Amino acid sequence: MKYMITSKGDEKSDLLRLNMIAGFGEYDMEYDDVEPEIVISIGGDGTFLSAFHQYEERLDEIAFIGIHTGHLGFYADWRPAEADKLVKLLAKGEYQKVSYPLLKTTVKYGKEATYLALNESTVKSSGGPFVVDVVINDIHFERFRGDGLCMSTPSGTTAYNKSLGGALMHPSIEAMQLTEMASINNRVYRTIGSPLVFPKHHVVSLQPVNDKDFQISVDHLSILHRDVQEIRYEVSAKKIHFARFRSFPFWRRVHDSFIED
Amino acid sequence: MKYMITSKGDEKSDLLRLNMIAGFGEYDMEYDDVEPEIVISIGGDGTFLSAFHQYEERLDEIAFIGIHTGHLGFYADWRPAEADKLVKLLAKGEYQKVSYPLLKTTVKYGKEATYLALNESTVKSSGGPFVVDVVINDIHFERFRGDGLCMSTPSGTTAYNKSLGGALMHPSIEAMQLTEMASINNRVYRTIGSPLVFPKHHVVSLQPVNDKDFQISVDHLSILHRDVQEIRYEVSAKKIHFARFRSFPFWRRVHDSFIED
Amino acid sequence: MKYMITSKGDEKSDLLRLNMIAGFGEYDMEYDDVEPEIVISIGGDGTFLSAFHQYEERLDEIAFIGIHTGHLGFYADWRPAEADKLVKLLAKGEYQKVSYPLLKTTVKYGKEATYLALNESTVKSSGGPFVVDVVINDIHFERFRGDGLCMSTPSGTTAYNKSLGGALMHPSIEAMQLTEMASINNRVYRTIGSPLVFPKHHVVSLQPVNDKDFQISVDHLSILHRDVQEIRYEVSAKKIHFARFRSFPFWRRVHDSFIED
Amino acid sequence: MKYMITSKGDEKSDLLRLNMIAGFGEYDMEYDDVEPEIVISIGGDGTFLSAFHQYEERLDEIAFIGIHTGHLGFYADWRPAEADKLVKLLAKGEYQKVSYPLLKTTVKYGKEATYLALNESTVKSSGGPFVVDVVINDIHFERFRGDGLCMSTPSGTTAYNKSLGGALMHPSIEAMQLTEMASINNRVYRTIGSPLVFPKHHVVSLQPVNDKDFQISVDHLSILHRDVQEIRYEVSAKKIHFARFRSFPFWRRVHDSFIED
Ligand SMILES: C#Cc1nc2c(N)ncnc2n1CC
Ligand SMILES: C#Cc1nc2c(N)ncnc2n1CC
Ligand SMILES: C#Cc1nc2c(N)ncnc2n1CC
Ligand SMILES: C#Cc1nc2c(N)ncnc2n1CC
Repeated sequence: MKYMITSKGDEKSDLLRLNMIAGFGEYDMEYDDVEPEIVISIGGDGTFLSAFHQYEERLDEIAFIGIHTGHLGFYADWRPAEADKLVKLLAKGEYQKVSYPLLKTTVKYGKEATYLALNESTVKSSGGPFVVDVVINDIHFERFRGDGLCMSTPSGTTAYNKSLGGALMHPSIEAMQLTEMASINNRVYRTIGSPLVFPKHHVVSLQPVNDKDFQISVDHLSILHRDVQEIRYEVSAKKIHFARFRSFPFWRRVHDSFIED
Repeated sequence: MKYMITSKGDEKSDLLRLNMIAGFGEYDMEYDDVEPEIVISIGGDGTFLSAFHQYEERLDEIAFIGIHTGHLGFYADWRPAEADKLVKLLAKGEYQKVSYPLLKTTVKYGKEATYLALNESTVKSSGGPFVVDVVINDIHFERFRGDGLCMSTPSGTTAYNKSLGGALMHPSIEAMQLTEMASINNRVYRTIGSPLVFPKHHVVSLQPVNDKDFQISVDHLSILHRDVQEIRYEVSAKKIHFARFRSFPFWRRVHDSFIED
Repeated sequence: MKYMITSKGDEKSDLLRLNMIAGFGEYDMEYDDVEPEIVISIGGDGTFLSAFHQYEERLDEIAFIGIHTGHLGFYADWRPAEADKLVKLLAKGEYQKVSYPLLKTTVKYGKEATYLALNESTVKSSGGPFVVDVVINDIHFERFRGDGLCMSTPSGTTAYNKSLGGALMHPSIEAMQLTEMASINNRVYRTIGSPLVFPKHHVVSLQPVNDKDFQISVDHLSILHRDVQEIRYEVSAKKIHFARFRSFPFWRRVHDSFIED
Repeated sequence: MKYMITSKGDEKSDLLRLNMIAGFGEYDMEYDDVEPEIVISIGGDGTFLSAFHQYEERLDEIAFIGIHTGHLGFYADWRPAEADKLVKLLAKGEYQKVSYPLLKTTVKYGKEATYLALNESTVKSSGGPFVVDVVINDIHFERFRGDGLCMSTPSGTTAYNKSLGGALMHPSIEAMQLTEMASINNRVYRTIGSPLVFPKHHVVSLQPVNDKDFQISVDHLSILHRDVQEIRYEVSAKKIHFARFRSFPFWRRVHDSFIED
C-alpha cells in the first residue's frame, strides 16, 4: 500500500529508513507521506508520538509500527535487525491489527479546543497555586489543591502515570486514569489521594476556583491556555491501530522495560 | 417473592429487621432463608459480606440490598429511615438490577479449592519470608519478595486495595487489581511496584519458590493452606446482583466515604 | 525593646496590628522596622515567611512570633484573642527562645548566590527534561531523572516535603531532607526513591548533565537561573529564633493541623 | 584481645572462619566467646544481627565487624578476600570505632519486658483488627487502624522501614522513625500517613483500644505478647560499636546496595 517512515534524525535511524525504503522498492509499495496506510516510526517512543500526532486525523485508515534504535520502547517495540523481515511482511500485507484506547481533552474558553492523547494529558498552574474543582459526571467530587493532575490512557500508564503512583492497566481496557501531583491534605483541604480509573462515557471535568490560566500538556505538546472555563476528559471514540506481526504481550513488554531484559 | 434479612446482631439492627418483616407481612412476600430471591443486610459492609458468602451458590437468582445502621458502607448504602420505603418498593418489585464483577481464587495442592471474593484475596507467608514467582498468562513476570500480595475486585478497590496504594476502579470495569505489600527492592530483587490492573480472561498465577505454606484470605475468611503448588487469580464468570431502587453513583459513594458527608 | 509588626493586609490583620501597637504604647517599647528585636507576624504562615525573609540578615538578633488570623499555622501558632496577653508578656520580656534549623542553598555559575530557606528549596527544569547528577559529600550517588527535587528543613517537612512523601521531622533535629518529584525508574534509569535525611555538615550537590537552566525556589521565591554549574545544599549555620510564651509542642501542632482541631 | 567469630553455617563461611582463627593464631589474640572484645560475623546481615543479639549485654565492651559471603550487607560490609588484611589490622589494634544508635522497646503487662533493636521493632495484631492509640510525650496523637506500625533505627531505615515508604537516615542522627503499614483513612478514621522522625528522649507509646494481644517483632525475633497495657518506644541509651578499618561511607553503602555495584 501507501506508506511512510519517520526517523529520529540520527544517522542510525536515517540509514535504517533508507534501507527499508530500498527494500520496499522491491514490492508493490508506494511512498506517500500525505495519505499513507502504514506509518513506520524509527527511533524511540518520542519519535512514535510525533508520528501519531502527525497523522491523528487519519487514525482509522492507518496501522502504526515502531522500531527502536535506542532502548526498547512500549510503542517502538521491534528491533532494527528485524527491519528486513518487517519489510517483507508489511508488503505481503494480511497482518492482524490491534487497537489501543485514546484520551480526549476538551478546553473551553469565554472557543473550544479538543486534543487527542496517546500517553496522557496533564494540568498545572501558570505559576501560582493550582486549585481546581473536580467534577465527575456532573457531581462535584473534590477540590484539588497541589501541583497538578494527570489523566492517562491505558498504554500511557507506564509513562508519567507510573511515576506518580498510578496503576499499570492492560491496554485492552477502555478506560482512563487520573493521578495526583503533590496534593495538599490537611484538616481543611481533602483530596482522594488514590488514583481513579474511569470507564468509557464517564466525563471528568476540571473547573477553576480562582486563577483561570493553566499549563496544559498533551503528550509532548505543552501550551499555556488563558481564560479557560473548563477542562474536560473522557475516553476518546477514536483508537490507534498497530500493525501486529508477532506476539509481544503487553505484560512481557512491561517486564522487559522495568524488571530486566 | 421469597426474601430473608440478616442482622449485625445489635438491638438497632435486630429491631429494624423485625419491623421490615412486619412491614413485609402486608404484601405478597414470603420469608425464606433457604431459597430467597431478595437478601437484605442490616448492619455494615461486614454484615453484607457474610450475607454474600452465605448465598454465594445462588448468586444469579438473588438481588442483594444493604442497610447501614452505623456509618455509610459501600454495599450497605441505604439509611435505616428509608426501610419503610424500601419495603414497599421491593414488594412491588419491577426494580432494576446492577451487577459487580467478582474475583475467583484457585488454590491447588499435591485437591483444588476455589473461592469467590467480593472485596479481595490476599496471600502472606505462614511466618518466614514470603517469596513467590508471579506468572501472568504463562509468562514469568517477577519474583516477589515482601509481606504479601492483594488481588482486588473493582468494588473492593476502596477497601484493603486503597490502603496499599491501589487505584479506585469504577465497578462497571470487568477487571482485577494486584497490589504489593511492603516489597523488597534493591540491586538483586526487583518488583514492579506499581499496582497492576488485569482484564477478564487474564490469569495471574502465584508459584512458590521455597516455602509451600501460605496464609490466604478471601474477604473476611483467612485460612492457612499447606502444600500449595499454585495460587490462581482471574475475574470470575459470576457476578453479584444488587437491587437498585434509586440513583447513588459509585463516585458519589466514594466522595461521601472519603472526602466528606 | 524595639519591635515591628507585619500584617497580611486584610482588615482583620491590620486592625489587630493597630490594637497591638496601641497596647505596646503602654510599655517601654519602641516601634522600629529597621533594627527590631521582636518581629510579630499577623496573618498566616505565608505572612510569617515574608517577615523571616525581610530580616534574614539579623536572625541572631531577633525573636519571631506569629499570629494566625485564618487557620492555624505551624509558624503563626497563636490565636488573635491572645494578642493582649501576648503584648503584656513580650513587653515584660524575660521569655524563653527556641531555635529551628535552616537550609543553605548555594548556586554557582560561570557568580555564586546563597539563599536561606525556612521551609524548603526545590529545583525543576526550565521546560525540557530535568536530569541532574546527585553528589553526596563528593561521592556520585545517583543520576536523577524526573520533575524535580526538594530539600526541606525540619519545620519545612510539614509543607511541600509532606506532599511528596517525605517524613515529618521534629525541628530539634539538625538535619535536612531530600525528596523526589515524579522520578523515572526503569531498567536504565535508577533513583533511590526513598526520602533521604542528611545531618549537619553533609553537602548535597546537584550537577547538570545536559541542560544548564533550572527553576529554583526558596520558600515562596522562585527564580529562573541560567548557566548554573552546581546547586549546593547543606544545613545552615544560622537558625531562626522564636519567642516562646507557652507550651505548644510540635507534635501537638502536627496533630491539630492534620488529624483534627 | 579476646575475640570470637560467628558463621552463617555454610561451608564458605565456616572455612573462612577457620582460616581467620588460624591467622589470628599468629598474633597475641585469644579466642573467647564468653567475654570477647571483638565480634566477627561471617555471612550476611542476618548473621550479624544474631551476633549483635548474642552479646547485647556487653555492647559497650565490644567492637563488631561483619564479613559478607553472599551479597553486600549494610552491617557485613567487608568482602571475604579482605579477611587476611582484616586479621592483621584487628590484631595490631589501634583502630577507630564508630557508633550507631539503637531502639529500646518496653512492653508492659498486668511484668515489664525491654528489648534492644538494631534494625526495627514492629507491632501487628494477633489476628483480628489492629487498633492502637498513639501517644507522643503523653499527648494523644492519633488512633491508628491498619495492619501495624514499625519503629526503625537510623541504620534500620534501609531495611523494613524502606519498604514501607520511610526515609533513609544517616546513622549519625540520634533518632527513630515510625512508619505505618496499610493504614485505613476515611471520613471517620484519620492517621498522619507520613513517616515520623523522633529525636532522643521523645517517648512514643502505643496503647490498646480493644484487643490486648499483639505480635511484636524485634529485628528477627517475633513473639506473641498477651495482656499488654502499653508498648513504649524511645532511642536507647546504648549504642553498637563497629571496628572501623577503612572509609566506607553510609551513603556509598546505600548507593552500592540500591543503585548499582
Ligand atoms: C515519549 C515517550 C514515552 N511513552 C512511554 C510509555 N507509554 N511508557 C513508558 N515510557 C514511555 N515514554 C518515554 C519517556
Ligand atoms: C467488611 C468490609 C468492607 N468492604 C469495604 C469496601 N468495599 N470499601 C470500603 N470499606 C469497606 N469495608 C469495611 C472495612
Ligand atoms: C507559606 C507557608 C507554609 N509553611 C508551612 C509549614 N511549615 N507546614 C505546613 N504548612 C505550611 N505552609 C502553608 C502552605
Ligand atoms: C537481616 C537483615 C538486614 N538488615 C538490613 C539493613 N539494615 N538494611 C538493608 N537490608 C537489611 N537486611 C536484610 C533483609
